[PDB]
Amino acid sequence: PLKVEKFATANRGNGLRAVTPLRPGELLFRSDPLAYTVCKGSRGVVCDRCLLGKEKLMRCSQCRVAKYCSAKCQKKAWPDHKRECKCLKSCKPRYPPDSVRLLGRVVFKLMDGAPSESEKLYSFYDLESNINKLTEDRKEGLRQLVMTFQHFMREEIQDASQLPPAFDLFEAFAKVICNSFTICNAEMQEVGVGLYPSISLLNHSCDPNCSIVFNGPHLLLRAVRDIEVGEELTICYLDMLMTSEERRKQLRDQYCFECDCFRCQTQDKDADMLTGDEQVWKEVQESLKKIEELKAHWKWEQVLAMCQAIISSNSERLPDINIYQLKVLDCAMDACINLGLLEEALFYGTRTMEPYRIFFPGSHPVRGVQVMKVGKLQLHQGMFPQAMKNLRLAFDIMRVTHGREHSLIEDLILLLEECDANIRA
Ligand SMILES: C[S@@+](CC[C@H](N)C(=O)[O-])C[C@H]1O[C@@H](n2cnc3c(N)ncnc32)[C@H](O)[C@@H]1O
Ligand SMILES: [Zn+2]
Ligand SMILES: [Zn+2]
Ligand SMILES: [Zn+2]
Repeated sequence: PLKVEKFATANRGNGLRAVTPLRPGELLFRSDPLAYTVCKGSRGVVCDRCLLGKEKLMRCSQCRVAKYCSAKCQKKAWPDHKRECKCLKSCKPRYPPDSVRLLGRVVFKLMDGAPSESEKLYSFYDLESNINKLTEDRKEGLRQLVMTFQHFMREEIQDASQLPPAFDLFEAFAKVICNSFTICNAEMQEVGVGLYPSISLLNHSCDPNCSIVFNGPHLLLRAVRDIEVGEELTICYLDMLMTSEERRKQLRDQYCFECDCFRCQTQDKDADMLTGDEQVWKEVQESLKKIEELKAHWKWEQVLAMCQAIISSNSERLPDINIYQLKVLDCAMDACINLGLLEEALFYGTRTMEPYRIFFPGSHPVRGVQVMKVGKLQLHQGMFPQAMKNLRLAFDIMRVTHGREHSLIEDLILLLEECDANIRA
C-alpha cells in the first residue's frame, strides 16, 4: 500500500502528504518517466535510453540522432523512438529544443502506449499549467514552442485527431515548463529531462523533508526527515547554491510563485554565500555561464582551463564558501576526475567539503555524492583512514538519500569493504 496520498492544500494547489509516519531514508515512491529525453549537451555523449556515458555510441541508422550504448538499448528504445525518428529525420539538420522533443514523446506515449504507472497518483492531464499567472513575455515564448512542435512533428501529427482528446499544445507546454524534472546521472551531471506526473504532486520547499534521486531514468522519492501522518511532503526544486534573490527569480519565472519559507524571509545563508569582493564574484558568476555550458557539453579541458584561471588567478581571489567560487571548485574537481588528473581533483574536492557541509544541511544527495567522490579519490591515493572516514560519511548520507534500491549504494558498499580490508591489513 502507498505511504503517500494526494490532497488539496490550502494555498498551493494539490500536494502529497504522508499516510503513515515516515523516517529518514524511507522509500516513498518510485517511478519511470511518462516520457524523457537526453538533454542538448549530452546528446551523442550518453545513451538515449539508459543515460550512461560511453566512449563510442551507436547511432540509429534512420535518423542518426538517437544514439545508444548497446544493441539492447537501441532495440528496447525502438517502440518509444519510432515515431520521433521520422520527425527527427524529416527536419534534419534542425534539432528541436529539449521541451519539444519531450512533448513529442509525451504525445506518442499518450496516443499509443498503455496507461503509464508514472501517472498512478496524478496524470499529465492533471498537471498545473499556471496559465492565469503567465506573463505576456512567457506566453509569446510558449507560442513559439507550439509552432516549433507543429513544424517538428508534421510527419507524424497533422491534426487534432492525432492528439489526445481536447489536447491543447499551448497548455501542454505551460505544463512542461513547471513540471519538468532534470535527470542527473550517478555523478550528478545533468543528462536528461523527463516528466514524472505522480512526483509532480510534490510542492517546493527551500528546506524540504523529502528528496528525489535518479538511477538512470528511474526516480526514487525518499524521506530525508521524520514526517508525521498528514504532514505535507516537499522537495527542493532548486539548486542549494543559490541566494534567496536567485531562488525568488527562478520560482517566479519558472513556477509562478513567491516562496514564503523562513529561509526566504530571513535571507538565510545569503551573506555567507556572497563573501569576498563583490567585483570579483560578479566576474566569476559571469564566467560560470560559459563554464557551466562547457560542462553541460562534457568539454572537460575547456572547463578545467577556465576554472584554473579563477582558482589560481594572479588577481584577487574569493573564499571557498562564496557560492560562485564553490561552483568553480566543483566544476574543476569534476573536470579533473574525467581527465584522470586525480591529485588535482582531490585538491579541489577537499576544498569543497566544509562549504558543502554548510550549504547542504541534513541528508542531501548532492553532498552524499561529493563526499563519496572525495573518499574514492583518497582511497585511490592510499589515504585509508581519511578515505574510510569520508566513505562512511557518504554512506551515512546516501543510506538516506539513495537507499538500497539505488545502484550507487552497491558501488559505495564495495569501496567501504575495500577500504576496511586495507585498514585491517
Ligand atoms: C510540480 S507542481 C506541484 C504540484 C501542484 N501544486 C499542483 O497542484 O499540481 C509546481 C507548482 O506548484 C505550485 N507550488 C509548488 N510549491 C509551492 C510553494 N511552496 N508555494 C506556492 N506554490 C507552490 C506552483 O503552482 C508551482 O508552479
Ligand atoms: Zn544504454
Ligand atoms: Zn531514429
Ligand atoms: Zn523559500
